[PDB]
Amino acid sequence: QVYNFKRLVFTNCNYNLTKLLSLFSVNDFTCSQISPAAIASNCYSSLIL
Amino acid sequence: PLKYSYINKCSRFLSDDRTEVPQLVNANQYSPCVSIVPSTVWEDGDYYR
Amino acid sequence: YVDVGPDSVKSACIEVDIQQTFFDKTWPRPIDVSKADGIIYPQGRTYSNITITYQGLFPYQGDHGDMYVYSAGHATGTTPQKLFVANYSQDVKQFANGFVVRIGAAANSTGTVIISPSTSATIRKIYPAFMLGSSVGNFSDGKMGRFFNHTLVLLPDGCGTLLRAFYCILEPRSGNHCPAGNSYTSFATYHTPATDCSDGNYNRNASLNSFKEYFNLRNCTFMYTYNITEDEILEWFGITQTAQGVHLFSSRYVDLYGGNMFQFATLPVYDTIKYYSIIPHSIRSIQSDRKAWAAFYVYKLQPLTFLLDFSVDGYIRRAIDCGFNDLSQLHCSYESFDVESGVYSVSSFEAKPSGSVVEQAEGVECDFSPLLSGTPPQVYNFKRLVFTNCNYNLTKLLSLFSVNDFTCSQISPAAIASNCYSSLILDYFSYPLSMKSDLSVSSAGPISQFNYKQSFSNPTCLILATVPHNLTTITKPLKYSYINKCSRFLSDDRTEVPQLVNANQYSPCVSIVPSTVWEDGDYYRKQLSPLEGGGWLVASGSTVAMTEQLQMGFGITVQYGTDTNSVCPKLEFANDTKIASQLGNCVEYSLYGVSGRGVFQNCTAVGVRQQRFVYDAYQNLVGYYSDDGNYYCLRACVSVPVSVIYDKETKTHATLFGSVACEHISSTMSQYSRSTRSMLKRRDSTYGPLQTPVGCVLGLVNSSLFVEDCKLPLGQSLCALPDTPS
Repeated sequence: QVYNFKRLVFTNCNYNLTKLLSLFSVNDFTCSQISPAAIASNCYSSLIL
Repeated sequence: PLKYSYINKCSRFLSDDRTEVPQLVNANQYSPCVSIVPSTVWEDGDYYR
Repeated sequence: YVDVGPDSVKSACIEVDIQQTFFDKTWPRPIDVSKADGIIYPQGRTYSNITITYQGLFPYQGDHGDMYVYSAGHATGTTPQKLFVANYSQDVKQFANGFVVRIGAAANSTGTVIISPSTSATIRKIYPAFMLGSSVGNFSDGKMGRFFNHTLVLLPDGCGTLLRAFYCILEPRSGNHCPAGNSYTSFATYHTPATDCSDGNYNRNASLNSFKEYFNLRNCTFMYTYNITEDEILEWFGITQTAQGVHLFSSRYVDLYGGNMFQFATLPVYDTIKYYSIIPHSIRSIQSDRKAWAAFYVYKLQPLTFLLDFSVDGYIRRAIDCGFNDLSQLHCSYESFDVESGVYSVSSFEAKPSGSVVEQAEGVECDFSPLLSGTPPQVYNFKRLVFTNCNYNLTKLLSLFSVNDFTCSQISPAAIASNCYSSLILDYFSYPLSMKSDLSVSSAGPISQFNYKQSFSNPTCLILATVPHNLTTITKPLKYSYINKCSRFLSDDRTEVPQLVNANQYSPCVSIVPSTVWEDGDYYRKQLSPLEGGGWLVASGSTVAMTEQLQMGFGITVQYGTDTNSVCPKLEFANDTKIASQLGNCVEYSLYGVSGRGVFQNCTAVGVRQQRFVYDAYQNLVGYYSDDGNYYCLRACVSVPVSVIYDKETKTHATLFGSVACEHISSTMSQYSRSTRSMLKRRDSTYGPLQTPVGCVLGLVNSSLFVEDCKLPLGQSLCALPDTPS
């Protein structure tokens, strides 16, 4: 529920987010302060979902 | 989910029974009100204290 | 969940006896910021032999910290006994952006056994245990420190060589001296050297097992473990929390000798910590073998800024807490640990606030005087007064009667008097006390049925009271009366329909019934017009004999505004300090919503009279006409300018308070510009302030010497000689 959120902290690991995109139909994609393409290609100290 | 649910209010009554303190959720934090709200809202407009 | 393993079999716990007075020791340990004490090394970057400014969470320089000491429990002869521990279990603290600790500080030295100082045993490093969480409260026995939902356990196991972290839920045990059991005193854990920490097989589960005896794990989410080796050299350890989770810092992993702290580990737990406590622990050693343990310290982190002296090896060796004192501030302003000599400007004293002063219109007064004269109405004929936008004191109003019934619905009777509402409404009528059983919004009686009703859409009240012998303007009905029937006969002259009284309304039958009922059981009828559908109004009533003092009833209802609550119990400083004026200090004020801080004084008037606010050409408020008819005027407030003398060659200093004069100067400051004055006090704790032609100074010494150039001149003929060379 909107007040019960699950969180995943990601460190030390490799990803390919388009694999995840294939799993769902996306009806809204908006990113603030970063292009969506860049956030997919950027490397980080952490990724949080 | 049995129903999708959300909290549409979160505030604390002042001990003097005349005023009330609103509690907007903090960034990256659970609202304090989660401690009383059930895992789903049983009926629309339900409230808890 | 996490495979923590089976819980302890027995429900019983070793009894815990609080011996906290044995732990009373004075041994504060201030942060020597110039030695980088407690300094956490910056994240992801390093530097050469250059120095920089830096902002982050650090311990305050003058913070002497909190001290904790662990000790052996009771044991006698060659066997263990009940536990003797401090009251550490009750020490719940507000978690506040992390903290750091000092451990092994007194290692490689000697002290006392503490629980049995009558030994003077040597002391060694011992590791502390802690508990963190978002909620705390009372145990079933009313004991302090109970945590709820999920908690974080920081527990060393067996020897210091093993550290385990746990995130679980704790379940109270019902055994003897156990959290749920009613013989529970205080939670504690323990270690038994006789079998624990064996040289060829250290008991890796020792601490945890004694832990399990008091709590059962119930659903665990996290568990981590760390490999540690023993070393009596002092170590630093700290904890912080961010949106990425809890972070763990230590000097041990990287900087054994310099003490710089590095992010040793991190936790997936991001649940906000609100409370922090320390877990008590005791050693089950043989009485003759009890070993004293080194004192342990804790320091709280704060969002401060520092100069950092980095070594070419990248280690922080020295640091400057900018806000500690004026000198430190200058160092930060010059980004250097060696500022050139001279006189320098420093921030002024803020002065200080006083009790507030507020003026606003008073006396509006919610009407309530009609109740005190004439004869009150029969309960079906009750009279109503509506009040909005006005000031009241119902508890004063009710002291005019003796109250024999004070009740309400959906509001406590006390709360309705103190609560503000958009409106206040009062109904009043004569009412004998003999009928009091019939007066409730829920009553089965004829009074609720036909005479008076109150809506359940608003809080309501009912009051029965009687008239004092000193309310001679109040008069009484020949008999008390009420309607005990009200119905309309249907036009077919056989069917009949009862008319229960409408909430907050007169019964329809009041139109036929007389202002009082002349006799018990009197009844009346009225033919109804064809527009009414025909039929007959029918009503009847009953009476109660008049009494020596009038007996009365009242109804009260209120409406709470969403934002329209204009009716309030305002009092004109009743039971209050009379804040309306001061002669005066630097009081914060509000004048009909105009606000600021300043000194008011009873000065002379300038016009235009009664326009209240006098202003400057820059629109600064200048003064005020009070509604007590006196002009007062406002100087706002002033600050004390400050500067300091710095003698770099001797590395000493002295100060100047500007033009303030020593009448307003004191050994410590109540205002104040900075958290300390102690650097001045290093020599000036023994001397009074001195006046000069510029103004009052500290530590300047009147030598009355004549010198051509001091290189520190204060202007005028004033001068400031350096202390003579070594």
